[PDB]
Amino acid sequence: GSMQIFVKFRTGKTYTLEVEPSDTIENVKAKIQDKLGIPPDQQRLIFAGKQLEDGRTLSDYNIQKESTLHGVR
Repeated sequence: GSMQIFVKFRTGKTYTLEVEPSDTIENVKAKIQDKLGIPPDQQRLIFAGKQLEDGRTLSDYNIQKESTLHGVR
C-alpha cells in the first residue's frame, strides 16, 4: 500500500512524499534524495520529538497518512 506524508524542513518548506508502511527509514531517506536532491548522509528525520532510526520502519513509529517529518541536514 501507499500513503502521503509531509517532510518539513527548518526553513518552513514542507514537501509531500509518497511512502509505504513497510518502508525503512533509510528507504524514506532515499525518496527524499530523489525528490529534493539531499543525499541520505546529510539527512536526519524526526517525528514527534524522536529521531527515526534507519533500520526501523514507518509502521514501527506509528506514522499515519498526512503525518509530518522534520528533517535536519
